[PDB]
Amino acid sequence: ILEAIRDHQVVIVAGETGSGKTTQLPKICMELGRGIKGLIGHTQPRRLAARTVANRIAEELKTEPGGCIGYKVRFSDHVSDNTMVKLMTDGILLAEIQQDRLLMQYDTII
RNA sequence: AUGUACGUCGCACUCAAUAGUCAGUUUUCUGUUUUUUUUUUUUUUUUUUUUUU
Repeated sequence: ILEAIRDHQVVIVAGETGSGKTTQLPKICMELGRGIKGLIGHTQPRRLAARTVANRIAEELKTEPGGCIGYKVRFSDHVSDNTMVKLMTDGILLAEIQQDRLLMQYDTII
């Protein structure tokens, strides 16, 4: 899956219940070279689905939430300037449509 | 002046009684009194689900 993103502009990964693609796909992005020039967006259907996995990537990468791996849901802007991973639900990115139409804030959206 | 005239009669009530004509299969329901009032205005009733500068 690390090889598919460098060769294709849209990659689709289908996972099962115990797959873990929710927890390792942002880790693939920073390995490829993303995260620096733009933020790594990860769209989730629920905030508690988005919040729980946002603390998970920080704990797996031995950092704290709100720093490099931060989550932005309704007014819970735990985002610093040193961030690369930006967890957010489908409504948050839809709320950022009017602010940024071209989505110049990111480089990889999940 | 003289002489001159008299006798019998009838009526009523009535009036009865008569020609011929034989027969009609068996069985059945229908039937009685009594408490009487016929009618009493009604109520609020349940839940997949999930995301937004």
